[PDB]
Amino acid sequence: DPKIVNIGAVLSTKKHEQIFREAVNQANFFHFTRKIQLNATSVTHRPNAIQMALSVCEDLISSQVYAILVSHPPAPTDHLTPTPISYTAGFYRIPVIGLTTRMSIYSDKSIHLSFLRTVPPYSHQALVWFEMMRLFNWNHVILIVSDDHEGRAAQKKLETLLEEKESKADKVLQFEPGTKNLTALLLEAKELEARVIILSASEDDATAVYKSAAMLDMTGAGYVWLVGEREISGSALRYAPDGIIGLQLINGKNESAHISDAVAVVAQAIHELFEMEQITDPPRGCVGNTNIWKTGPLFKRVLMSSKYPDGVTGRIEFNEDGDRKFAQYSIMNLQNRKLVQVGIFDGSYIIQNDRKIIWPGGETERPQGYTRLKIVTIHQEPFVYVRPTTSDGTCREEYTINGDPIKKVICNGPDETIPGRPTVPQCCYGFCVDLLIKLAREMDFTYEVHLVADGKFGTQERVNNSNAAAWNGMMGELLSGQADMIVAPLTINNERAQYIEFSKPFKYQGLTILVKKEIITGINDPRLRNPSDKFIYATVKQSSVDIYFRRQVELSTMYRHMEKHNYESAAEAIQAVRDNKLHAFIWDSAVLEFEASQKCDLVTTGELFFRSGFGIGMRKDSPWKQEVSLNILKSHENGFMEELDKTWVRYQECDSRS
Amino acid sequence: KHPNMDIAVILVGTTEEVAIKDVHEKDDFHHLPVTPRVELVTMQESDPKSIITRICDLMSDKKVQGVVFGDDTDQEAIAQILDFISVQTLTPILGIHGGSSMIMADKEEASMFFQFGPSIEQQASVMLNIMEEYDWYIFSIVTTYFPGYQDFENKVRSTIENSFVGWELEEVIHLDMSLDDIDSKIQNQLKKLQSPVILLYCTKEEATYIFEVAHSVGLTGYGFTWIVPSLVAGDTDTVPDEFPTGLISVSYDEWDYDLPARVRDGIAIITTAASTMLSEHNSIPQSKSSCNNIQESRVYEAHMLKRYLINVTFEGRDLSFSEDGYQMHPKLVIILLNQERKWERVGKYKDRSLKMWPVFDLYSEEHKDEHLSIVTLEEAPFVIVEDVDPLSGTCMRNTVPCRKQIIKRCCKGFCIDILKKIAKTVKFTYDLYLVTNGKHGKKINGVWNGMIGEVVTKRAYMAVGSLTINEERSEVVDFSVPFIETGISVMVSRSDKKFQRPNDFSPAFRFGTVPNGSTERNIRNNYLEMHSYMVKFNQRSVQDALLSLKSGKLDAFIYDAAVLNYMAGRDEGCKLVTIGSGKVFATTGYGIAIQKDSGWKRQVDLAILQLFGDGEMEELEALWLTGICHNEK
Repeated sequence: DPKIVNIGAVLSTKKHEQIFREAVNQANFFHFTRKIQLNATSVTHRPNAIQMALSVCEDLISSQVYAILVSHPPAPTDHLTPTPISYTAGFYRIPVIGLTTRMSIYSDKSIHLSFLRTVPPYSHQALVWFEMMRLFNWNHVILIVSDDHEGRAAQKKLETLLEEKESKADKVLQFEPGTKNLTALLLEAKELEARVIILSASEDDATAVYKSAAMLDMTGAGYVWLVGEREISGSALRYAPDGIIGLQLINGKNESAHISDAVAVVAQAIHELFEMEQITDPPRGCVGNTNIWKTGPLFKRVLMSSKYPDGVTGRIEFNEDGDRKFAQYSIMNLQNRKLVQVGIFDGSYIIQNDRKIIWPGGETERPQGYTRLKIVTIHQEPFVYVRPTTSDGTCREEYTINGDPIKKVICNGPDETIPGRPTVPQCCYGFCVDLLIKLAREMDFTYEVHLVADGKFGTQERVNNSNAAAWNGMMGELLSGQADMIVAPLTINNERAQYIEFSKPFKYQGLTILVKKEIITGINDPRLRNPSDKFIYATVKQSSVDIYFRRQVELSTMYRHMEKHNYESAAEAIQAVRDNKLHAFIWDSAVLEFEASQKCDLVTTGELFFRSGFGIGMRKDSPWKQEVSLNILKSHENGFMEELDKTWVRYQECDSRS
Repeated sequence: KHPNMDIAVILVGTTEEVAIKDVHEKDDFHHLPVTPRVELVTMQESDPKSIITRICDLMSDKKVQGVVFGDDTDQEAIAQILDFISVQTLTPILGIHGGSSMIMADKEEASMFFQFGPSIEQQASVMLNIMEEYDWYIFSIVTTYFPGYQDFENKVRSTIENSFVGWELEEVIHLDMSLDDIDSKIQNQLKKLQSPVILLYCTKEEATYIFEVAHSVGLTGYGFTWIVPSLVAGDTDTVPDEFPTGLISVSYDEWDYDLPARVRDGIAIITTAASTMLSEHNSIPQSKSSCNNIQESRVYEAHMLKRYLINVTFEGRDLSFSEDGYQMHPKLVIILLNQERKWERVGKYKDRSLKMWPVFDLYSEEHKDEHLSIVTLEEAPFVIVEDVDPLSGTCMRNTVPCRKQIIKRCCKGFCIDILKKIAKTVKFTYDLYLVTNGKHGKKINGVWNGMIGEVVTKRAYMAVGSLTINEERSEVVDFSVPFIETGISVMVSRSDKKFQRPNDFSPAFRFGTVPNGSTERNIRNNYLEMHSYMVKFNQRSVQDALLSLKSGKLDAFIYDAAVLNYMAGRDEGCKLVTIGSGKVFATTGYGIAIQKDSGWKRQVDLAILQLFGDGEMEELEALWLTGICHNEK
């Protein structure tokens, strides 16, 4: 026997109702009519919400609909005019499928739990932006949203996309709808370094946004705009800036394609459904039924999982919220103040149409995106060199062993040459300097460098009450802000690490000992373990090695022997061994090995212990370090560092002596 | 001149056809400037169509400016429906009982709707007060996608963060009732949670399913207890026994004030708001009620009414609302499910403060709890089994008892002493026994063996011994930090690839190790040929392996470095020595088993290095580990 299974819908016009019934009949014809048949019922949109809800309970549900389809009316009234149905069907858990509601507020399962759609919401558009952001490599952007479920949802979605990556809130900007003047907020926006912008708002709001934005000339080049379908359309189109990037969903305007496809999916879902048993018909009529329909959630479950990838609208699959997946958008450009398709986006991957890219203002191609750094250093021979600028004249044309001219920069630092100690203008050239300028070409930043007043890099010290003062030295300048970033040969350790962010290591090295070759078993040397007043072992007080000695309990006994006869600076420490004043010297290899090459009268011995790395200091709060490490790694992969160590480590004359 | 307002009220249910009509409205507090004009209507069972039609029908030309709704029903949905009408009409509506009183999604700000149920936030607060009263510190939350989630999760988060006490939130679960489950996905999650005190949040109907599932899971029993908001209990008149007994929940009391008194409160609120709005603007609140046409003009002006209506007071009683439309602090009662079907009150709670009746046990070391049995195996010097003096009948001196299922054996040695000091420091007591199957853990095909098995079977909490460390065992069980320097090593009389092939050397060479060892497994992992060759040279026991080395017929022996070094020091003649400096590859140390991420864990670790921290280990090394050989040094 046949069984007539009703379906119901609310559509714009009677012609579309006929289209609906036609699609339904196509579903009946093409699937078993012996077992089951599908029947179609529909109604035009009503002027208020109430006439329509009454229509659902009376005109539709009296027909025992297994599901309802809904479309946006010819003249949109307020927004989300298909709000009532999702509630009304929802009471009985009758699944609802919207054709034209791109509105985001339906994505929350909590409020609308029966709601599914053949179109993705405006929030899901962010999928494009992330992919867009992905291609062009701008990690830094700005987001401008209206304040409502729509804008906040868009923000949540994009941020969630970013969450997989290091979370990126470069900046976020919230404004409230209906506000004609937005100027102040954009004034706040300009201060943010990131030069790329993305916005979501209503057409009327967007007019005000572009109107305010043009006043501050943010529509200019070096700035990028990414936007929603609504923004490019309407009055907003009229006031829209040139070179903007824009989105349009495919078949968004058409109900009918979505009709044929939605009904096709419904049919597949039902035919898949009746394969299951313990089914119940939906409640007959609104009247007399206070109870939900147990099947409805199941119908939703199959319908969300219902495949049928081939469809008039494109691929069909449904996300958790019941929102559509893998929808296709067509990117749009404002060229010559007119809409053009620069490319089209389908699936998870963007597609580039043959048309030339446009950016705002004049660009043949211009993907541009994203002011001072005070840098501090210490006098360490291998990675930094100090000579004063000759008179007023600046720096020597002196050349590396590989024929290249040596680069150099000006640095203000402590001078012991005068009896009093003036902060003296000086010329400094180094491995770290070449690295810094390498970054400076890579990075938007500009650099001015002055050496720290204290010869020490840094160590915690001074007064007892509370915690008083701060670690003396360049590090202290970093927290103080005297220098915002520290470029030097700094070992990286946890005690320091809590206070500040650390760049990924440019170099990898460990402590070791220098002793003259010409006639120390381990990091643990019985000879160290058997200290002698006769056999000295020397270090610098306040050198990080000393922090290793103080902080570590296990060797804490051994520290004191080292503490005796300490030297103030690196040159004096090497000299003592050279002068033979001190039989042994202990320091990290990166500074030491270069010297080992430099003399060969002296040698390094044993295995690098306290294995560590050297990195560039920044405050945790500063995001530039995120790029720095990102840059450091990029410098490692190409072998830039290897060639720089190859340049600055001479290796010329020395060997294993024995 | 005479300002008579127009008002309507409805009752549903009441368990009567001929539900008590117009019991109230009788003039009270007539002094209020506007006098109420009332039309009362009742309808038997709730529907979206029936309610919408009727309320609009009463609207007609009638022009009512306010509505109060009341129900016998347990239904969650009703409130939202009437709220929707309010959004459409801008005509105030509130409700005094049942579903309308039951919580709902956050109300649209423009919309006007009020409920005499408590705020979600307030309810969560009361749930917290209840847990604090019984001092149940540790709890989890099971929730559903129904509205108010995350307003609830947030409210709990806010309420919890502020308090000093070290309470624990264990898990939060969000499950969609939609996409109803074949998977029993709710069963699959719910099964996970181990916490004693559970807060549940959902629709009245959902609680039933979650509870049947909990009954399958075993969550309703024995020491676990559940606590519930207003919605699940609803009316409290009808209670499927699918709900477990001892279920704890808050609700408004019928006894304190009957439904007509509550309706009187509603009418009083509407007419008081009318009187105050009058006093402010001297303006009639009355407006055209008809929904079908566009909302009447100057009704848009109505917003201020809401602004006035939020807090209202009469009869020395405060009706003050919250931005959401729930009343700020209605009186509330703590209720429990008495045995059988009874809902019997336990507590009263009002305003800031709560009071509860029962003293104790409603419905052993303070610092720490339970007991730990330990398994070991005998190896010299570290763990030595000795036979106790039969005349004495029990163990002597340092020896601690250990039992082996096959008889009491007496264990003493390095593991016994280290364990003893550790037990003294962390202050716990423990049972020690000997392993039967496979000694130190061994893998045949898919399955583990040995002490590790008893650690996995939870027949042992911690395993102690000469056990070496490896990636696999560290993966399955947390290990203590190494107390001693040890590893693989060689012992012979007196990477070169001489080990790699015997065949390269024309005379046959020989080396072997004990099977089922971490050494043999490591060997098989890294070096196959060595394993496949050495299987012939494998020996029964370390004493026997020693027999193969000592009497000839074997050249080299390979074994744990600590044992080989102690044996280097201790030999009947100094006929045996270590390899090179005895500097061992696969540098490792003896660890100790634990179950998993949950364990006393770090507390153990500290204890261990305190042992070296006082220098005891050097003494213990000289006593137990030090051998006489290596005498020429």
